[PDB]
Amino acid sequence: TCCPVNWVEHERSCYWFSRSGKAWADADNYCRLEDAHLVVVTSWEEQKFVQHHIGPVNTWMGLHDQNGPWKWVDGTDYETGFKNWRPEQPDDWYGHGLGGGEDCAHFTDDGRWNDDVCQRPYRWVCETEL
Ligand SMILES: O=c1[nH]cnc2c1ncn2[C@@H]1O[C@H](COP(=O)(O)O)[C@@H](O)[C@H]1O
Ligand SMILES: [Ca+2]
Ligand SMILES: [Ca+2]
Ligand SMILES: [Ca+2]
Repeated sequence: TCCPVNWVEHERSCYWFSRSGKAWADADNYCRLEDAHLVVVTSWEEQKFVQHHIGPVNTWMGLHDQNGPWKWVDGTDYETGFKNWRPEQPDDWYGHGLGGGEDCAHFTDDGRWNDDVCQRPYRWVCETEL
């Protein structure tokens, strides 16, 4: 009863799943304007719940290394926290030829994470805490 309309409640958090794509910085701005942040996944249980609602689609999360080390957007510690990288990721790939490596994390079609080019338009998930 405390999540906004069209948001999904799960373990004291509210989630909004986009049905359109945006570059990471744009999806980040979108979530912030809803008094929310790009989804911060801290457990296997929260990972399975997000997977259920996104399906087999590349989807941005609130994890990036644009300024150096890996950081979650709300300040949640990366080093000591949950990780679900696909084997061989993050790899900071430059071979896409678009400039730079790969600095934004997204869920891949099977749920496991990948670092990709932040400019790519992907769907995204916003999260707010109750
Ligand atoms: O041609 C390639 N060479 C090396 N790695 C690649 C190549 N294409 C894609 N990748 C890797 O695969 C990731 C994309 O994962 P996907 O979007 O699930 O296919 C990229 O971010 C790179 O890590
Ligand atoms: Ca969370
Ligand atoms: Ca990087
Ligand atoms: Ca990658």
